[PDB]
Amino acid sequence: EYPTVSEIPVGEVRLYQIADGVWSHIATQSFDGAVYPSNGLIVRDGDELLLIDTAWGAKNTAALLAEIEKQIGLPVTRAVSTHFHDDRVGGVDVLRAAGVATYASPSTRRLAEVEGNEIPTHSLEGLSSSGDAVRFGPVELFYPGAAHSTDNLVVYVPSASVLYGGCAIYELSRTSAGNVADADLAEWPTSIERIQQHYPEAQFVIPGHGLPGGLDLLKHTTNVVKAHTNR
Ligand SMILES: O=C(O)c1nccn1Cc1ccccc1
Ligand SMILES: [Zn+2]
Ligand SMILES: [Zn+2]
Ligand SMILES: [Zn+2]
Repeated sequence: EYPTVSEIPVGEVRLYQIADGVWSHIATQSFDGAVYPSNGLIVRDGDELLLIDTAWGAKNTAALLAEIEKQIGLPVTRAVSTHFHDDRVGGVDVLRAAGVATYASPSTRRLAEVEGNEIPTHSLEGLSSSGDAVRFGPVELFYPGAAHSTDNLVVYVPSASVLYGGCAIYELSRTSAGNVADADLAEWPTSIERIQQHYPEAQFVIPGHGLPGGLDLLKHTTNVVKAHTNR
Protein backbone atom coordinates (compact mmCIF):
# COMPACT_ATOMS: atom_id res chain seq x y z
CA GLU A 1 0.00 0.00 0.00
CA TYR A 2 1.04 3.65 -0.85
CA PRO A 3 1.55 6.14 2.02
CA THR A 4 -1.39 8.36 2.87
CA VAL A 5 -0.96 11.79 4.40
CA SER A 6 -2.52 10.67 7.74
CA GLU A 7 0.61 8.56 8.48
CA ILE A 8 3.46 10.97 7.71
CA PRO A 9 4.39 13.27 10.62
CA VAL A 10 5.60 16.60 9.37
CA GLY A 11 9.28 16.71 8.53
CA GLU A 12 9.15 12.95 7.92
CA VAL A 13 9.46 11.27 4.51
CA ARG A 14 8.60 7.78 3.28
CA LEU A 15 9.69 5.96 0.11
CA TYR A 16 7.78 3.58 -2.19
CA GLN A 17 9.45 1.24 -4.73
CA ILE A 18 7.49 1.09 -8.01
CA ALA A 19 10.10 -0.94 -9.89
CA ASP A 20 13.66 -2.21 -9.81
CA GLY A 21 15.62 1.03 -9.43
CA VAL A 22 12.64 3.41 -9.39
CA TRP A 23 11.17 4.91 -6.23
CA SER A 24 8.89 7.73 -5.31
CA HIS A 25 9.33 9.93 -2.28
CA ILE A 26 6.42 11.13 -0.23
CA ALA A 27 6.37 14.11 2.09
CA THR A 28 3.77 16.42 3.61
CA GLN A 29 3.41 20.12 4.13
CA SER A 30 0.62 22.12 5.76
CA PHE A 31 -0.81 25.19 3.96
CA ASP A 32 -3.39 27.55 5.54
CA GLY A 33 -5.31 25.05 7.65
CA ALA A 34 -4.93 21.70 5.89
CA VAL A 35 -2.39 18.98 4.93
CA TYR A 36 -1.26 18.08 1.41
CA PRO A 37 1.13 15.31 0.35
CA SER A 38 3.71 15.70 -2.41
CA ASN A 39 5.37 13.14 -4.69
CA GLY A 40 8.84 13.18 -6.16
CA LEU A 41 10.80 10.51 -8.02
CA ILE A 42 14.12 8.65 -7.39
CA VAL A 43 15.70 6.84 -10.39
CA ARG A 44 18.66 4.53 -10.14
CA ASP A 45 21.40 5.54 -12.65
CA GLY A 46 23.84 2.66 -12.46
CA ASP A 47 25.51 3.28 -9.09
CA GLU A 48 24.16 6.85 -8.72
CA LEU A 49 20.69 8.17 -7.96
CA LEU A 50 18.86 10.84 -9.87
CA LEU A 51 16.24 12.79 -7.89
CA ILE A 52 13.17 14.37 -9.43
CA ASP A 53 11.81 17.34 -7.45
CA THR A 54 12.42 18.23 -3.84
CA ALA A 55 10.48 17.06 -0.85
CA TRP A 56 8.89 20.49 -0.65
CA GLY A 57 11.10 22.63 1.54
CA ALA A 58 14.52 22.66 3.15
CA LYS A 59 13.58 20.55 6.21
CA ASN A 60 11.68 17.89 4.32
CA THR A 61 14.48 17.79 1.74
CA ALA A 62 17.19 17.45 4.38
CA ALA A 63 15.09 14.52 5.69
CA LEU A 64 14.59 12.96 2.24
CA LEU A 65 18.38 12.99 1.71
CA ALA A 66 18.76 11.11 4.99
CA GLU A 67 16.19 8.39 4.24
CA ILE A 68 17.81 7.65 0.89
CA GLU A 69 21.16 7.02 2.56
CA LYS A 70 19.70 4.64 5.15
CA GLN A 71 17.34 2.75 2.84
CA ILE A 72 18.95 2.69 -0.64
CA GLY A 73 22.43 3.75 0.47
CA LEU A 74 23.54 5.28 -2.82
CA PRO A 75 24.48 8.92 -3.62
CA VAL A 76 22.03 11.44 -5.15
CA THR A 77 24.14 13.24 -7.80
CA ARG A 78 21.88 15.24 -10.10
CA ALA A 79 18.52 16.79 -9.41
CA VAL A 80 15.81 18.21 -11.67
CA SER A 81 13.03 20.59 -10.71
CA THR A 82 9.99 19.98 -12.94
CA HIS A 83 8.62 23.50 -12.35
CA PHE A 84 9.21 26.72 -10.39
CA HIS A 85 6.74 26.33 -7.49
CA ASP A 86 8.02 25.66 -4.01
CA ASP A 87 6.93 22.01 -3.93
CA ARG A 88 9.65 21.45 -6.64
CA VAL A 89 12.49 23.89 -6.02
CA GLY A 90 11.88 23.79 -2.31
CA GLY A 91 15.16 22.42 -0.95
CA VAL A 92 17.41 23.24 -3.93
CA ASP A 93 19.74 25.04 -1.51
CA VAL A 94 20.01 21.93 0.68
CA LEU A 95 20.66 19.53 -2.25
CA ARG A 96 23.41 21.72 -3.71
CA ALA A 97 25.10 22.05 -0.29
CA ALA A 98 25.09 18.27 -0.24
CA GLY A 99 26.99 17.72 -3.47
CA VAL A 100 23.93 17.47 -5.75
CA ALA A 101 24.16 19.27 -9.06
CA THR A 102 20.78 20.99 -9.53
CA TYR A 103 18.99 21.54 -12.83
CA ALA A 104 16.00 23.32 -14.41
CA SER A 105 14.97 24.66 -17.76
CA PRO A 106 15.96 28.27 -18.32
CA SER A 107 12.23 28.90 -18.42
CA THR A 108 11.83 27.59 -14.85
CA ARG A 109 14.87 29.46 -13.43
CA ARG A 110 13.47 32.71 -14.77
CA LEU A 111 10.06 32.29 -13.12
CA ALA A 112 11.60 31.07 -9.88
CA GLU A 113 13.73 34.16 -9.57
CA VAL A 114 10.82 36.47 -10.40
CA GLU A 115 8.76 34.61 -7.83
CA GLY A 116 11.80 34.74 -5.57
CA ASN A 117 11.93 30.93 -5.11
CA GLU A 118 15.22 29.03 -4.96
CA ILE A 119 16.88 28.76 -8.36
CA PRO A 120 18.50 25.55 -9.69
CA THR A 121 22.10 26.20 -10.73
CA HIS A 122 22.32 24.60 -14.16
CA SER A 123 20.12 25.31 -17.17
CA LEU A 124 18.39 22.65 -19.25
CA GLU A 125 18.52 23.65 -22.93
CA GLY A 126 16.26 22.36 -25.64
CA LEU A 127 12.79 22.34 -24.13
CA SER A 128 11.66 25.87 -24.90
CA SER A 129 8.87 24.95 -27.28
CA SER A 130 6.48 22.04 -27.12
CA GLY A 131 6.51 19.16 -27.48
CA ASP A 132 10.24 19.27 -26.93
CA ALA A 133 12.39 16.49 -25.56
CA VAL A 134 15.91 15.84 -24.38
CA ARG A 135 17.55 12.87 -22.69
CA PHE A 136 19.08 13.27 -19.18
CA GLY A 137 20.73 10.03 -17.97
CA PRO A 138 18.13 7.33 -17.20
CA VAL A 139 15.17 9.55 -18.29
CA GLU A 140 13.73 11.78 -21.02
CA LEU A 141 12.62 15.37 -20.26
CA PHE A 142 9.45 16.60 -21.93
CA TYR A 143 7.89 20.06 -22.45
CA PRO A 144 4.24 19.46 -23.30
CA GLY A 145 3.43 23.16 -23.14
CA ALA A 146 1.67 25.38 -20.67
CA ALA A 147 -0.68 23.68 -18.21
CA HIS A 148 -0.41 23.89 -14.40
CA SER A 149 2.41 26.37 -15.01
CA THR A 150 3.86 27.72 -18.24
CA ASP A 151 7.23 25.92 -17.71
CA ASN A 152 6.07 22.60 -16.36
CA LEU A 153 8.01 19.53 -17.43
CA VAL A 154 7.25 15.78 -17.26
CA VAL A 155 9.55 12.72 -16.84
CA TYR A 156 9.68 9.21 -18.32
CA VAL A 157 11.78 6.22 -17.30
CA PRO A 158 11.85 3.82 -20.32
CA SER A 159 13.76 1.13 -18.37
CA ALA A 160 10.61 0.66 -16.29
CA SER A 161 7.90 2.57 -18.22
CA VAL A 162 7.28 4.93 -15.31
CA LEU A 163 5.93 8.36 -16.26
CA TYR A 164 5.99 11.12 -13.61
CA GLY A 165 3.54 13.91 -14.46
CA GLY A 166 4.02 16.38 -11.68
CA CYS A 167 1.36 18.85 -10.78
CA ALA A 168 0.20 18.95 -14.42
CA ILE A 169 -1.49 15.58 -13.63
CA TYR A 170 -3.97 15.00 -10.79
CA GLU A 171 -4.84 11.75 -9.00
CA LEU A 172 -8.39 10.42 -9.34
CA SER A 173 -9.18 11.42 -5.77
CA ARG A 174 -8.78 15.01 -6.98
CA THR A 175 -12.11 15.98 -8.55
CA SER A 176 -11.88 19.73 -8.16
CA ALA A 177 -8.84 21.68 -9.43
CA GLY A 178 -6.22 23.32 -7.29
CA ASN A 179 -4.11 26.42 -7.19
CA VAL A 180 -4.44 27.21 -10.88
CA ALA A 181 -3.04 30.63 -10.07
CA ASP A 182 -0.19 30.31 -12.60
CA ALA A 183 -2.08 28.03 -15.01
CA ASP A 184 -2.76 28.31 -18.70
CA LEU A 185 -6.31 26.94 -18.57
CA ALA A 186 -6.57 27.63 -22.32
CA GLU A 187 -3.78 25.21 -23.35
CA TRP A 188 -3.74 22.72 -20.45
CA PRO A 189 -5.90 20.04 -22.19
CA THR A 190 -4.00 20.50 -25.42
CA SER A 191 -0.73 20.05 -23.55
CA ILE A 192 -1.98 16.81 -21.92
CA GLU A 193 -2.74 15.37 -25.35
CA ARG A 194 0.93 15.86 -26.27
CA ILE A 195 1.80 13.79 -23.21
CA GLN A 196 -0.63 11.01 -24.15
CA GLN A 197 0.93 10.77 -27.62
CA HIS A 198 4.58 10.80 -26.50
CA TYR A 199 4.25 7.94 -23.93
CA PRO A 200 1.38 5.49 -24.82
CA GLU A 201 3.31 2.60 -23.31
CA ALA A 202 3.45 4.00 -19.78
CA GLN A 203 2.35 1.53 -17.15
CA PHE A 204 2.62 3.50 -13.92
CA VAL A 205 1.59 7.15 -13.88
CA ILE A 206 2.55 9.24 -10.86
CA PRO A 207 1.03 12.68 -10.28
CA GLY A 208 2.54 15.51 -8.34
CA HIS A 209 0.26 14.74 -5.42
CA GLY A 210 -1.39 11.58 -4.12
CA LEU A 211 -2.21 8.16 -5.42
CA PRO A 212 -0.57 6.77 -8.59
CA GLY A 213 -2.64 5.27 -11.33
CA GLY A 214 -2.43 4.46 -14.99
CA LEU A 215 -2.63 6.59 -18.11
CA ASP A 216 -6.31 7.13 -17.30
CA LEU A 217 -4.97 9.71 -14.84
CA LEU A 218 -4.60 11.94 -17.85
CA LYS A 219 -8.20 11.83 -18.97
CA HIS A 220 -9.21 12.39 -15.36
CA THR A 221 -7.18 15.61 -15.23
CA THR A 222 -8.42 16.95 -18.57
CA ASN A 223 -12.01 16.51 -17.32
CA VAL A 224 -11.35 18.45 -14.10
CA VAL A 225 -9.50 21.18 -15.99
CA LYS A 226 -12.41 21.78 -18.40
CA ALA A 227 -15.01 21.68 -15.65
CA HIS A 228 -13.07 24.49 -13.98
CA THR A 229 -12.78 26.40 -17.25
CA ASN A 230 -16.59 26.75 -17.40
CA ARG A 231 -16.85 27.70 -13.69
O1 LIG B 1 -2.20 21.61 -7.22
C1 LIG B 1 -1.00 21.47 -6.88
O2 LIG B 1 -0.17 21.00 -7.67
C2 LIG B 1 -0.54 21.91 -5.50
N1 LIG B 1 0.72 22.10 -5.18
C3 LIG B 1 0.78 22.48 -3.92
C4 LIG B 1 -0.51 22.52 -3.47
N2 LIG B 1 -1.30 22.16 -4.46
C5 LIG B 1 -2.74 22.09 -4.37
C6 LIG B 1 -3.17 20.73 -3.81
C7 LIG B 1 -2.24 19.82 -3.31
C8 LIG B 1 -2.65 18.59 -2.82
C9 LIG B 1 -4.00 18.28 -2.81
C10 LIG B 1 -4.92 19.18 -3.30
C11 LIG B 1 -4.51 20.40 -3.79
ZN1 LIG C 1 2.91 23.93 -8.97
ZN1 LIG D 1 1.91 20.96 -6.82
ZN1 LIG E 1 -12.01 11.16 -13.18
